[PDB]
Amino acid sequence: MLMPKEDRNKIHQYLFQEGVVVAKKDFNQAKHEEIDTKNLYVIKALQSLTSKGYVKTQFSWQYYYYTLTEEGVEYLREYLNLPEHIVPGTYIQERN
Amino acid sequence: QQQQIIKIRITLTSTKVKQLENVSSNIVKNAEQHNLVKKGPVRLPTKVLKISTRKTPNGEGSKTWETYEMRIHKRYIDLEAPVQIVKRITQITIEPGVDVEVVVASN
Amino acid sequence: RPSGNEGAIRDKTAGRRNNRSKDVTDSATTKKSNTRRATDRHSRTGKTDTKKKVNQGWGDDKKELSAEKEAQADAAAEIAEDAAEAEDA
Amino acid sequence: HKHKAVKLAVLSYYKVDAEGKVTKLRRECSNPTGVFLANHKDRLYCGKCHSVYKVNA
Amino acid sequence: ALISKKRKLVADGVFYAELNEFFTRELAEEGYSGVEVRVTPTKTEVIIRATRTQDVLGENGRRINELTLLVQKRFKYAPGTIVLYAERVQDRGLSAVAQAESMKFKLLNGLAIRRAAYGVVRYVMESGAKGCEVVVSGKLRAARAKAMKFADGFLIHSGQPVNDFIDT
Amino acid sequence: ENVWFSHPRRYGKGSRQCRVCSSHTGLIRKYGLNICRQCFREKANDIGFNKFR
RNA sequence: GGGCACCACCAGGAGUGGAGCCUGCGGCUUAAUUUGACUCAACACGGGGAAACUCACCAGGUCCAGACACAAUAAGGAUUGACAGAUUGAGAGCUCUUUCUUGAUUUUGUGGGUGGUGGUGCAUGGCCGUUCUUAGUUGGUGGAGUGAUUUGUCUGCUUAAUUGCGAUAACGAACGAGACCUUAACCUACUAAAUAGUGGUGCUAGCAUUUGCUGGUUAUCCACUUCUUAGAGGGACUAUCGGUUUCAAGCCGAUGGAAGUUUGAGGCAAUAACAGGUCUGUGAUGCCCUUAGACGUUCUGGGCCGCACGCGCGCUACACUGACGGAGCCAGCGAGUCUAACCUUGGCCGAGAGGUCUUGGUAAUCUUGUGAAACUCCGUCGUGCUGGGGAUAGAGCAUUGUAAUUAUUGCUCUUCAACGAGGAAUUCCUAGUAAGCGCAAGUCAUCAGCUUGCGUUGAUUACGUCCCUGCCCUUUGUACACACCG
Ligand SMILES: [Mg+2]
Ligand SMILES: [Mg+2]
Ligand SMILES: [Mg+2]
Ligand SMILES: [Mg+2]
Ligand SMILES: [Mg+2]
Ligand SMILES: [Mg+2]
Ligand SMILES: [Mg+2]
Ligand SMILES: [Mg+2]
Ligand SMILES: [Mg+2]
Ligand SMILES: [Mg+2]
Ligand SMILES: [Mg+2]
Ligand SMILES: [Mg+2]
Ligand SMILES: [Mg+2]
Ligand SMILES: [Mg+2]
Ligand SMILES: [Mg+2]
Ligand SMILES: [Mg+2]
Ligand SMILES: [Mg+2]
Ligand SMILES: [Mg+2]
Ligand SMILES: [Mg+2]
Ligand SMILES: [Mg+2]
Ligand SMILES: [Mg+2]
Ligand SMILES: [Mg+2]
Ligand SMILES: [Mg+2]
Repeated sequence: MLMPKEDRNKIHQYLFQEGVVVAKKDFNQAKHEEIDTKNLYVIKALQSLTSKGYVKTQFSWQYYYYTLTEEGVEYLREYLNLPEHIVPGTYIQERN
Repeated sequence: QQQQIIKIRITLTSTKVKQLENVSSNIVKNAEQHNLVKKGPVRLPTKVLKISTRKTPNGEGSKTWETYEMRIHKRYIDLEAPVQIVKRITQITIEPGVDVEVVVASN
Repeated sequence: RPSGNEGAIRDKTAGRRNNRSKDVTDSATTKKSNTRRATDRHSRTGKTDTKKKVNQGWGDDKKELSAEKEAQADAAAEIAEDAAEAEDA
Repeated sequence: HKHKAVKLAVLSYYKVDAEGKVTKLRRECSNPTGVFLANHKDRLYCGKCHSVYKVNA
Repeated sequence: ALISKKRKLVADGVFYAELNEFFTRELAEEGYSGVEVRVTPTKTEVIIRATRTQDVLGENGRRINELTLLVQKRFKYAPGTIVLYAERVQDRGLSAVAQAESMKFKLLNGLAIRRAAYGVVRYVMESGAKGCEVVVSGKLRAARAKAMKFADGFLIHSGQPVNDFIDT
Repeated sequence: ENVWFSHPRRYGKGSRQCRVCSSHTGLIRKYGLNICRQCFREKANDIGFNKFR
């Protein structure tokens, strides 16, 4: 999975600060909705996250619902060096 | 604003005639207890959306066809009505399964 | 010796005039005959799966007493737990 | 198939401090990475401005 | 939005179908039973009928903010335009989808077919139903498949009363 | 990147697919449905299409 | 032995089988001519009208979209690309020379995944087809039998029906049928409508006359609902009266009625099955196969259209009950774009196909009164394979499309083939039905000889029977129970 660190961080930042991802199973869409990388990159990175835990995945009519888990919300702080234990991201952050 | 009649029209569309007539009777009841002048519920021809698909997933069998169909029932009500107390009663009293749309006509 | 599309117009044996002289092979008026369904009641796999394979896979007929006498009580326990978690406690 | 690399320090640009002396040479191109590229037969080929390129080696 | 009412009502039916299958796949362990979409002015309300409504609502906003965000992102609603409530189904033993989804994890946990099937047939029957029928079709360690039925009570099979009173 | 989807699929069977299962053949595109005729029979009561006559 | 049914016959209709094309199957051919399906229940079927895509096949070319874990590795180093020059499809850095470049994202092994229109539908689900659109299936209590079982669930009559009457060791029930639902038919009775229509006329206005035919405006009119629409209802229950039957279910006739064929037509449709079809509809799926010189995926080109021939569904015909031309002129079910170019009126250009400028329409509003075709009237033909037929083939003009060659399709001129009503055989059909006729929808960028529906014109013949075929029931025989393919 050659994908730049700049691109990988924009899936991981969106998954942290917004909680879930939806991506149509159409590789070479060349732009995910509201992530500024490739849709293949989004699917490819969140599957890589899913395989080590950290993300649950449903398919349901060609759309790959990706949901962050409790081990993943710690992993997105630890390796990615985002601020520690102060940012929930995002399920109880503003709305409760 | 000062009880000036502004000639709105409520368009009521649904696939369910019971709830659609519930909404239509509610609007006509409100406009009659408010002594509004109205052109009443005009009921358009029902759109029978027919889809004749093939009953089998295969080719094998007697050639049997299915006419699945959805009916669209549509009505409209013209209301020469004040601007505030009638936009209030069309903001409230929304049934599920029935889609409303309110258009003001000055033509 | 030129051949190709240019050799197609030079090549003999190709064409209606000299195909029409040769006789039709007799296999063209035959039939496939039913994909071996002439004895489909007779099982041709050669398994003939035994009494144990159906009396221990889906069970035998005599084990219904063990099944439903215990299936009487689990639904009653489901009713008891549903009255327990419905609005009580 | 893809790529084989060579162990290297100096990219055609000798030494900026040679016993207290700059010993740079080799008229460059307009790459800010300058950097010194392929020449088959009196023809340089650019590396960042390989899209539009005017004067070569 | 400028589409015809035919295509708009058809597309709302498709949105119902997609939402219903998404909740069927997502809320399997959580005892899902149905969804109703209420299109109010200025917001749409998605109401989930599920037995384990506390498992649907999760742990203090977990698992219900996730579903609200997932639905609004796939169907591209503005944030706050869609809200997604969950109200529990009353009389669980008359929802055929809840009974079938209960049997599914009963058999996936390794419980006997006749035991699970009679255990939901009589659960429906003394949940207050006129009748119940469970058909199980398939194979079990065997190279031959058989369908076996488990019926109790009064059933009907033909007519508009099937669309009225039969839940399949 | 070079030639991966370089062929135009703006039209034809391969331009569209079923939204449920991505099947180009047997699709219904009446009323903008884009469901194959095998999945439409499964979902047809959820869409709103009922057998009446 | 008795029943039932135009997927059977009678009486007839329309045909098909013969011709030419269209399409599907087999075979042959091929690099590939992808494949499933073979009596009904394979063969215009897989919604399968395939230029590319679809596509599964063939000749080639990329890419990894090989997670994750472990060990090496990449700090020894892993991706990219400007040439040109080839064995190149090639502006594919696919290699290879040349070099630089973003550099723990990778790479290479082992495990393990993932993908597959790859196999097994005889491992399965689900769906569908068939028995069977037939009328069948079951238990409570009682009777018979040691029992498996049997009666009920039947001799007769009746029904479309295990529908009912009736007989009666059975009585009383449940599913299926029926009831139900959707549609069609009636409603000068109700609620109404500038998204339907009508009448006066606020107001006009035209032509011909002494009021006929129209045009046009709804805080730049009023009134009404007959026609139109759709809500709630009414209505038929074989009503009434004869006949007939065991005065029983019923049936037949007449009168009335919008309707007296279950009022017409469907939708749903039990128990038991089939080794029926589908793993090639799915992110339905066990197991197996393959997994980087791939059976993944993409691209380029071809094939699915290849033709000595056999068969099936059709279209066009063999003409005068017609062809041609001019004129008349009437439907209904649909569908339609800003989530981007759909249905297109009007004007102009063009012989035509079409082009072009605009416009209305997210639709009872506009395309659209879909001014449809058959048909009707008046003419040309004149029994001649002719002016029937329009196959084949040539040249040209356009449209769709990135691309039309193996003619996509459309149009114009020309070529003008068999076919003179079809052996053996065989299909469908009982009244707005058969049949003739076009239109809309489906798939569709383009392409309908197809299908699903819709209306237009609208018969002949029976209101029956078991003679053929199929199915059901009873009795009988059985050494069959894997059940005569025994
Ligand atoms: Mg019934
Ligand atoms: Mg019925
Ligand atoms: Mg005859
Ligand atoms: Mg004919
Ligand atoms: Mg013929
Ligand atoms: Mg072939
Ligand atoms: Mg096979
Ligand atoms: Mg493949
Ligand atoms: Mg698959
Ligand atoms: Mg008894
Ligand atoms: Mg009996
Ligand atoms: Mg009887
Ligand atoms: Mg008796
Ligand atoms: Mg009326
Ligand atoms: Mg078989
Ligand atoms: Mg297919
Ligand atoms: Mg290809
Ligand atoms: Mg073919
Ligand atoms: Mg004429
Ligand atoms: Mg009309
Ligand atoms: Mg074609
Ligand atoms: Mg068409
Ligand atoms: Mg077809």
